[PDB]
Amino acid sequence: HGYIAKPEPSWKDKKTNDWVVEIEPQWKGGWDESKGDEGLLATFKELSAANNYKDVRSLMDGNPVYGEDCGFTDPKGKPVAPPTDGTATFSRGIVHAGPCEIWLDDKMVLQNDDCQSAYGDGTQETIAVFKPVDYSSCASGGCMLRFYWLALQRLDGKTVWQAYKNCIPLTGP
Amino acid sequence: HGYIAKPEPSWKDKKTNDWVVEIEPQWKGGWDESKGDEGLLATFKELSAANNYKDVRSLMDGNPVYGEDCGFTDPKGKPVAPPTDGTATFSRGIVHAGPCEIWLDDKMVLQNDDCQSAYGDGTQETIAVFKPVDYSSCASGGCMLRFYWLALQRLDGKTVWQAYKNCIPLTGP
Ligand SMILES: [Cu+2]
Ligand SMILES: [Cu+2]
Repeated sequence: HGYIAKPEPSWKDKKTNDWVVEIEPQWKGGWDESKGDEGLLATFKELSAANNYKDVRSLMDGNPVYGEDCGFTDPKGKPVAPPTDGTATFSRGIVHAGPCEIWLDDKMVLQNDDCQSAYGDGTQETIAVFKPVDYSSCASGGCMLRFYWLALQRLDGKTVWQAYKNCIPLTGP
Repeated sequence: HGYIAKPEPSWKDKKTNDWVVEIEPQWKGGWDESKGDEGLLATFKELSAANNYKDVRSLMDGNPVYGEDCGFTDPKGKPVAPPTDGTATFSRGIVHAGPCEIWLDDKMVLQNDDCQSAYGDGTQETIAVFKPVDYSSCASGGCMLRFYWLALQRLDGKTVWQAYKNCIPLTGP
């Protein structure tokens, strides 16, 4: 659960930290065998190479199983100035395994195969900070930050994928 | 397949009738279970209201799943004078169902839910003519015409959406 809090998104309705969708793993495999995050991430790594995976954005964009574009955030909201310290900040700590990435228009500016282990300490209470994030490519006149996170979890023995997506319009830098 | 031929477009590379993207339907539905172009249009109409649809431009602009702005046409191409007869002419007949629209800068000057039935006869050989089109709003010093068409078709039983986009720079009246 969670959303990018800085820079600050607008909301189609109200603020929520919920996932866009929660679905069965879209690639057949031994997901349910894993007792913990290490196993899930290993399965993801192998099965993604079996399924022509590139990145989370290429996986989700254009496929309605992953739910609506931009999730609960509003791409048409008033654009905000990005942070000046080369970061983005999450609304909470990252407590699920799985890959995440930040895009500024068509440029991927941050990516990790396991955002949980890279940007927080795995607890909810320590706020996750994404870094480095270079906003310098943001077109004058403005650009769209997009966050994508595919959380992998085994929920009482049954593995699910959750898709988290934010769109956050920025002013040019 | 096709492009607005009058007024005359310029091309990033070479003239092409092709679609910008071909994607699965972006709204989950009974596309494949319906019959004929009429079934595609009735599904589109009903799912439109489920998915907050306004118009084709609003669907496509700012969403990379619908591919690059202006498609294969060049917005930095040669400015051309608009037709004097209150029409735009396509490069061929229109042989796929679905909505299309013409814009002059931020003004929508023509929209139809099914360009196939409104502007041609369903065959490639009867040149489609869009009408009525009023070019009188074109700023002195120029405007940009934009054409948007979301084609709906079944390809060996599997429904796809295709995006066609043109931009054509016009001289001012
Ligand atoms: Cu969660
Ligand atoms: Cu075609």
